[PDB]
Amino acid sequence: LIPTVIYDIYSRLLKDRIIMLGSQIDDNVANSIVSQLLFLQAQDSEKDIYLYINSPGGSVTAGFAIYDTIQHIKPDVQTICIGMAASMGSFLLAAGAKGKRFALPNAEVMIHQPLGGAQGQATEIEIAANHILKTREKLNRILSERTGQSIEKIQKDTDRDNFLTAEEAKEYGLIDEVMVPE
Amino acid sequence: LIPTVIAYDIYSRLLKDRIIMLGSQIDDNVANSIVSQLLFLQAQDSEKDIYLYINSPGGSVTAGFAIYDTIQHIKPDVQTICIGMAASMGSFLLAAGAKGKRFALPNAEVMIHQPLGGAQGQATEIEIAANHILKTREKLNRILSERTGQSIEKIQKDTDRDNFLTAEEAKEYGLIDEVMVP
Amino acid sequence: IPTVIRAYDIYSRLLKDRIIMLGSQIDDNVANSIVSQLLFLQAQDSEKDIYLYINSPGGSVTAGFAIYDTIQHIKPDVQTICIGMAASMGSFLLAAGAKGKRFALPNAEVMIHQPLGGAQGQATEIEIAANHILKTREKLNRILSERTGQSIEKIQKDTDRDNFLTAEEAKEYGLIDEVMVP
Amino acid sequence: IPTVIRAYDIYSRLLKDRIIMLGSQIDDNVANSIVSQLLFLQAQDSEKDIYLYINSPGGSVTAGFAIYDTIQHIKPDVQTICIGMAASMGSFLLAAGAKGKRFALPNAEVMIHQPLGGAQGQATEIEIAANHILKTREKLNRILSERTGQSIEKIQKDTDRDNFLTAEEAKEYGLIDEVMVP
Amino acid sequence: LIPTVIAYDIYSRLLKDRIIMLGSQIDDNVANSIVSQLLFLQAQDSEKDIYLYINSPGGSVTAGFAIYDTIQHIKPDVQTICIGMAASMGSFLLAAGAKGKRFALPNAEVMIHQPLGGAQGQATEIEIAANHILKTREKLNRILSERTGQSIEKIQKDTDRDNFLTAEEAKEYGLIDEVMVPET
Amino acid sequence: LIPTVYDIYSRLLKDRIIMLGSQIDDNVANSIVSQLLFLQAQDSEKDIYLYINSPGGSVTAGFAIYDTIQHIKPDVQTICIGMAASMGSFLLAAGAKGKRFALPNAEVMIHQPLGGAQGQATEIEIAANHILKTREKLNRILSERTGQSIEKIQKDTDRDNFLTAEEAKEYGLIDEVMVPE
Amino acid sequence: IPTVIRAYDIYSRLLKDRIIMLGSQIDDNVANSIVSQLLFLQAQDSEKDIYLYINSPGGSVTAGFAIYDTIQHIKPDVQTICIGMAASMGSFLLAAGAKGKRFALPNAEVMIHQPLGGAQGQATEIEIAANHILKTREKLNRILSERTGQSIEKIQKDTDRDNFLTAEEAKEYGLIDEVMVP
Amino acid sequence: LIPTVIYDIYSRLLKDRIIMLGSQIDDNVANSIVSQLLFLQAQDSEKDIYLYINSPGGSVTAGFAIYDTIQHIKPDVQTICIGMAASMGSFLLAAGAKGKRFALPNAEVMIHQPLGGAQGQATEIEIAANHILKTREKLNRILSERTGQSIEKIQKDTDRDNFLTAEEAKEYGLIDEVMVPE
Amino acid sequence: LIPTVIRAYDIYSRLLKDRIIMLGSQIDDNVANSIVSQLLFLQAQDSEKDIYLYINSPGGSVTAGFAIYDTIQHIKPDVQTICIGMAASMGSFLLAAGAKGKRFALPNAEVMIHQPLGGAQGQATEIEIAANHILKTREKLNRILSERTGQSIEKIQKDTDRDNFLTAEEAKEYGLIDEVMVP
Amino acid sequence: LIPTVIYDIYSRLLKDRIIMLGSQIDDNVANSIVSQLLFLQAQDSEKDIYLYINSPGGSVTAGFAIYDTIQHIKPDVQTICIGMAASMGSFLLAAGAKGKRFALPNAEVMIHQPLGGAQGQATEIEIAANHILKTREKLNRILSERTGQSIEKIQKDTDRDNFLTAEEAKEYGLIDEVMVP
Amino acid sequence: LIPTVIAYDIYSRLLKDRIIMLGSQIDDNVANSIVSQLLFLQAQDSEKDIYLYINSPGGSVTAGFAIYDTIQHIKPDVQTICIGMAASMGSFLLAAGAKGKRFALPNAEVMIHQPLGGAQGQATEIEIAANHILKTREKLNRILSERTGQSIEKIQKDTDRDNFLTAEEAKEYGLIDEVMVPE
Amino acid sequence: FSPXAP
Amino acid sequence: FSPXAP
Amino acid sequence: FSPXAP
Amino acid sequence: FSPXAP
Amino acid sequence: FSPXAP
Amino acid sequence: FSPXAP
Amino acid sequence: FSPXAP
Repeated sequence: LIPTVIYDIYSRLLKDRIIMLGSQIDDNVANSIVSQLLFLQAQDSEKDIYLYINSPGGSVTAGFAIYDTIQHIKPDVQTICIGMAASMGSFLLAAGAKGKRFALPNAEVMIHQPLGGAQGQATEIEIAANHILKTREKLNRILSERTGQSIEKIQKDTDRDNFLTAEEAKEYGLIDEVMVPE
Repeated sequence: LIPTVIAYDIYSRLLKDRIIMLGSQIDDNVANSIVSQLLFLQAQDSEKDIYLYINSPGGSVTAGFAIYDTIQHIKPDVQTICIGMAASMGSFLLAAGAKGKRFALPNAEVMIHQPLGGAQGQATEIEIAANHILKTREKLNRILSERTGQSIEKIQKDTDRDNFLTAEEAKEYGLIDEVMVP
Repeated sequence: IPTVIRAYDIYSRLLKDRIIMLGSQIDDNVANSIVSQLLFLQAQDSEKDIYLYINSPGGSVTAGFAIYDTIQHIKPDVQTICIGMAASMGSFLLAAGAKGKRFALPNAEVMIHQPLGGAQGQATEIEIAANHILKTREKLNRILSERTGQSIEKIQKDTDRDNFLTAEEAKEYGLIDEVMVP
Repeated sequence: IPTVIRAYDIYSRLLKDRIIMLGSQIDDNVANSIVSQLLFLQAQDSEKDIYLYINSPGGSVTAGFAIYDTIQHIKPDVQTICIGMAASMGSFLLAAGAKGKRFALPNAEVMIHQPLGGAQGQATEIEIAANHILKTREKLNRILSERTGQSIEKIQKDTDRDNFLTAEEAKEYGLIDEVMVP
Repeated sequence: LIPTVIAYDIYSRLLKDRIIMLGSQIDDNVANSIVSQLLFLQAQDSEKDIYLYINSPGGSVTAGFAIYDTIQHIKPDVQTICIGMAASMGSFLLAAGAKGKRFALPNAEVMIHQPLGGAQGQATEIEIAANHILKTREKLNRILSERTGQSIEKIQKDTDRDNFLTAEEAKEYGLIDEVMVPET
Repeated sequence: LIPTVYDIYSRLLKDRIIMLGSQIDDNVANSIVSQLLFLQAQDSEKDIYLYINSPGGSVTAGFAIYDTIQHIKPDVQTICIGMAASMGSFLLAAGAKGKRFALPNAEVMIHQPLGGAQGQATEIEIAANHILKTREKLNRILSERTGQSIEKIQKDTDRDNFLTAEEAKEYGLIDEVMVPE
Repeated sequence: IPTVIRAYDIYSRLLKDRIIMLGSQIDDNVANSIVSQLLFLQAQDSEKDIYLYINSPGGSVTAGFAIYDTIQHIKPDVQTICIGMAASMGSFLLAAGAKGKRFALPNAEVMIHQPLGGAQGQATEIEIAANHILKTREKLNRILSERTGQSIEKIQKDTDRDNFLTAEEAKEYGLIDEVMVP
Repeated sequence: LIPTVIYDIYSRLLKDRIIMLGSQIDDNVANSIVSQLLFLQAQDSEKDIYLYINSPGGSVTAGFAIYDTIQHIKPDVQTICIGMAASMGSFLLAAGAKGKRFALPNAEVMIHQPLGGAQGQATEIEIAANHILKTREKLNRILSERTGQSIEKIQKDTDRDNFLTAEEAKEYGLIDEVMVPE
Repeated sequence: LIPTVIRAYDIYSRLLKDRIIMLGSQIDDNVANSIVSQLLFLQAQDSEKDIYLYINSPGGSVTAGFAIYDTIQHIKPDVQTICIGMAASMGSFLLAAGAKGKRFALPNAEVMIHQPLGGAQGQATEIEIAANHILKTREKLNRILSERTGQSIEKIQKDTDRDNFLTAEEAKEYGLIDEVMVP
Repeated sequence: LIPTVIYDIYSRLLKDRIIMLGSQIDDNVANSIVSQLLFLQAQDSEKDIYLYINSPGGSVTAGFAIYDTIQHIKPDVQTICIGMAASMGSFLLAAGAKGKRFALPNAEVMIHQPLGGAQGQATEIEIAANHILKTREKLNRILSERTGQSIEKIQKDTDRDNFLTAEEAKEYGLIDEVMVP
Repeated sequence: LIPTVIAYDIYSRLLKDRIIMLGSQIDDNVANSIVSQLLFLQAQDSEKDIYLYINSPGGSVTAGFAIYDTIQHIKPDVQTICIGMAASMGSFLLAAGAKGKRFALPNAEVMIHQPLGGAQGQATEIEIAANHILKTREKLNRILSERTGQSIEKIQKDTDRDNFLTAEEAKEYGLIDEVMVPE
Repeated sequence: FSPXAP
Repeated sequence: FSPXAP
Repeated sequence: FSPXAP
Repeated sequence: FSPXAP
Repeated sequence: FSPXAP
Repeated sequence: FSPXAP
Repeated sequence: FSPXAP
């Protein structure tokens, strides 16, 4: 059971402008997150939003629904990685307001190339291949803009699963600070 | 869990501001819900714009046409905004928004292609099914020609196989009016 | 299913304005709900029109007849509006609306055909099942003749195989009275 | 299941007007609900009629007898109305309504047949099971004889195989008193 | 859906008038609910009758005994009414009602038989399981003898195989006191 | 294993004995038909012996065997051991008149044909008409082979009807109960 | 399969006397065997008749045409004898025997009908499949017209649905030349 | 693998008039055993046959095919139970020539009533019950004749599974001697 | 059962004695291995006499197909191809691969040509490699089919974009076979 | 049902700053626990929180979401093992405020090395192996800091499943006290 | 069915002329058969060439090494001929033929890549499995370096992902000596 | 369904 | 859908 | 099975 | 099946 | 998403 | 298939 | 997680 406070705990956090991305990214999750971001902007267009990320990633298009909504709205969206931000999860971590992207000290960040599939006629396979290669170019370009790393370096570093510590994620430019405890 | 705001679930809270979220495959259930929302919103206020947010891989053509025909029937303008992806019948509905008020976010994907189906049985039965899906395709292409300004011949060629467009390309094609920039 | 605010799910909110949504396969559960809605609406007001929106591939003939007989029994006129598709028992119910008040939206599809079924066991059991479904077909055809003005002989020929009609063709056939233009 | 507005699901709203809906297969759960509803309605008012609407393919004979015996036990008259189909134990319950107050809608189907079962194991066990279902059939036939005015011998012959009746034939047979005409 | 009356679900509304519905197979969940209802009703009023309606094919013997022992323990009389069917442990509970206050409706079926079970493994394990179910049967038969007035020997013979009784036969047997006839 | 002496069935076929010891399907019919044709070619005058222990099966497969029996010159004796049910009992009755036998504890069962139909009303109608015609054909031939009326065969096959060997003889399905020396 | 004694399985022993047994569904394996047998028999003796016994529910049309074309190609006459049933492509092969030498046993069944198939995918793919099976049907009907003496129009009508013929009816139709009487 | 001698081992035993029944009794096994018995009689109508039985039983009708063949042929058939003869297996053991029915000392014999099943209409269950009860009467009568026990005693002793030692089987009259080792 | 003829031969082995090979199934590695072995055996027996390859096949593995193709072109004897029933996909490619002047179809035989089929799942880079591979395979098939038919590469590309069903007569007009074998 | 008090029972405990970790550790559970910890700190940054642990462990990254949140917030988090704390469960038990880590007397604590898996190319297996070995080094280092045991001893003692009594867990430095009745 | 020639199955008839057909996945059964065939042929004649035809997607590395080591051990030269496809361990065996006597037919495909495997359990178990497959890859690369003349560093780079070669490219790489062209 | 049921 | 339904 | 079959 | 086939 | 949708 | 194949 | 988020 999800506990109640007197709100379910997540709804209580949303009241303080905290959004929890604590699962695989699919269309349902993206629709909820997008709706939450729009709601929070409508309530107050100036106050920061906080996006907590513990996610192994998921759908790239679902991820881009969230990404584009973050960049569109007026409030700054802070990102905090707890546990793990992998694949599209690490992309969203990097998408937070500059200066306000964080990871907790033992959090894991993983970057890699997009995954997919293609079945059928040669021509169909060609179309699918061209599509996923364009998708990868788009991700790499944006990640270049967000991190300061070259497109060529992003390409090389995502060829296989690449696991980073919080400190390495900071050095890479995916986050701004490791959030150390008082 | 879908969060609650104060008591509305987040989607119901958006519906209060005339926002409908189409964030899944299009089937009869989804179309029935969307149609009902459109009719409700028109009854509440026959003059104010409705906003249809689209993140959808498409689905049933007849379910899609239930939504399409309801959009064209009602008095209010329906704005369409593609977030993430609008594919197949999803891209058809994106193009169906009020002229001047069809948008895509910058990293959103739009995909157009011909309808898919199936036929089993006697030769005569296969003939009937083939004639039906070919008529369905002619109908889709005709409307898409009207909504985009492209010729029927060009729509036919461009939907022969899966055709992926960027937001900017979708604008150039006439599927949307503007890329919604931050 | 969204909520509107009294707190109503969207379908219940439409039912308050005498709108019934048939947006699925017709089975006993669906028929029981629709029948209950029709009886409730008649009890609330025996004179005001009811609106039955149909997007349905059909289903159980007996479930369909529960709805049909309830429509004919109650005092209020029941308008029928086809959105998307009315096939098989769905098209039968479309044709069952009050004369002058049967509509289809312009891109809606109507399909008519003979009833489907099945039988396994002894020759005598197969005979009983065959006689039953042939009587069922005669009953459907007779009523459809009365509702459309077409002869029984023509209905028999035109339902021998799947017969897909446009809204305009359904009007010419006598299944509906008007194409609802925007 | 829609809500009407006190906030009632549609079936609960009908129960307020002493209407019980038997719209499914008859099993122990359904019987327990119907029995409870009958007892509740009698306690509320021991003199006013109850209305049992039947659209059912039948089911458990013992569950059916729970309902049957409760109908005969309580003081109020229970009217029966067949919509769609009353088959097997469903048609038995239709016939169990207060004399003069058993109805079918004009296109409703009524079906009568012998009970179905099974038995596996030793010869002696099969004998016990056979004797049990033959006694069950005698009990059903006797009561149906009393309720219809048909002889036991005629019921036996007419239920040997599936026997489908029109509403008008069900009236002629004595299963109902009237066809409810529009 | 279970209908609502006004806000009670229909079963909760019946429980307010001290009616408990046993309308399913008897398992631990069902027994826990019935036992809880019996305890609640006794706490509300230790003197007024409780009514247990039974339509059940039976089930777990131990779950059945949880209900049985609770019925005998509490101060209020528990009337039993069989509607539809009381089989196996269901018929045992029917017979367990307060003497003079066990009923069946006229077309209700009652079935009695020996307990069922299963055992797999070593000879010694099968022996233990066999001894256990034979002791369980002796316990059921003894209590049924006390509740019906029939001898243990007769109960043993009459439950060797499935034995289906009419309401009237159940009364003659001593499983119930009366067939509840309609006024009409 | 099937023992060797020839496999045992092939050894029996050398003495003009055919064993129908299974469900009747197209494969079994093809084998039996081939055996009958082979035996006729070897000797057009000597009797053939068809032993039947079968729960029946395909009616069309059964008719392949039936028509082959009636076509060839040699008499085909039928002997029911164990059980001849459905199309199996039809084939038992199809043996040369005077030369249809059952062993004393053998069971014979007669019933109406079984089948299926799925689809449009019109398709179900066609399937129903077909199986009813098939039943008329079976009943007619069984009338000719037994001496019973078509009306009686119809009534007696409405449900599964189990006969003793002696009852099968009285019915006209066999000529003699084969008693032991 | 019994053995006869050189040791032959019974089918091989029949093949020695130029008898081929088609006693199953027609698939590629069966057709390859039958074709091989026909070629072997022609090579053995180019003048003596071959006998093709048919008890078959039909099967693959292309496999069937492998057999058909081989029959017409080789020098020896191929007699066809229907035992049990010749349905679909089975009845086509029965009709393909040498004129004057097509037989059925008296209780054999012959069934004719239109070809069956399937198609899944894009509209264009369904169109191609439909055109293919319609051409296949025209080809079958034309040849059946030539082999029976019936008009193409009559063959089309008579194969629209499953059409069961007695041996005598098959002779009257022109599918066989004689009923083989004992 | 079954070993070979210079015959497979079973064929070598058949040469000395030994038949092995070492499995469940079904139609295949019965057909083989019957064929072996007929072959052995044809080879020599006077010399004893030996039927070794290790079988849990099986089909009653298959069992009667064997039984009736044993009684029909001229040679005496000795029966020897090794391991187990249960159900129809013990029936066949008892069917051997009087004075020539044996069990090895540790062999088990089990007798019980026949098993079966029935599903469907009351009338169908009745027919199945009557059939298996008649089958049991037939088995009991013959077992009475073969053992010297009364029908009433056989009925009581087969009501449930009844396991006998070799010595008990002899006392019962199922066998004539326990075959003790030299 | 496959029948026996009487030396005791199964029917296919009896045909192989007269230099006939039956390709009557889907093309996989096992089938290719058998056909290749048969072709090599027949060449060794007689390097000058024609071989006859009967084709009734829906196609299958392209690489298995090329094992057969390259063996046909390598050996000295002419390999006649005869389509009975159907030659589809790699089956129609092998039909076209027979000795020029000695490619046949029976009159009701079906020939189908289309582009190669396949699949890839995993990383973008893996999908790219698979796509490049199947597109190269298609170029190779099209080039050879151009050489064998006389049709341009551009026309082959267009005509194989989707399933393209040909009659025997159409296959002859296309250049996939030389003659329709008429009775 | 989860019973109600007049709150569901867990929500009623959360009102008194008690969090129940009574299941496998996955992302959902971690998200809930993290949210509860943040809520409780916001309500009162000074009062102790109590984390009750009965868990066979689960995801290491989910576990670290909880761990890092515990160390980040201002309030002390007491840990109490009831029943069992295994694997990442025992790691969280050890992560409680020093002096305020408890186990009930019959509670079981189990420590072992992390589990995982890898399929594909040699290079992919290498990457997966390096990742899980780094994860183990990280766990061992922190457990060394929290217990006072050397890294070398932790490595040896977690090579296989190592079951501890409450008293042994105290001696090891995983908890501070056995909670006696 | 595998045809018979007259009494030999076709593969046995080829084995009489010292031809071994590797036309499937490489597993322990296939390796045991091929090894046995090689030993038999050496015993019959220690001087005459053996011919190994390869159409294989690869398989077990250890099964592959059973074949490889047997080839190198025996006295006769083993010629290798790729028909259709030689992938993974299949391409390794192609390269293992006697120098100067490794062939591919013109449309044959050769594919090289790194070994595949799996590991589940404790960190230490995964470490052992990883070390094992990395050692296996070093061993394969070293031998392939010796057989092709390419450096170990180049083999490592070129096998990182699936790498498909034409027959001509396989020759340029040093996996084969000649493309066997048709007369 | 009134009149008369209700 | 008004007018006219509602 | 003779007399008489064979 | 002769006469006439064979 | 405003302005302008709302 | 001869002539001419064989 | 405040300061500074919230």
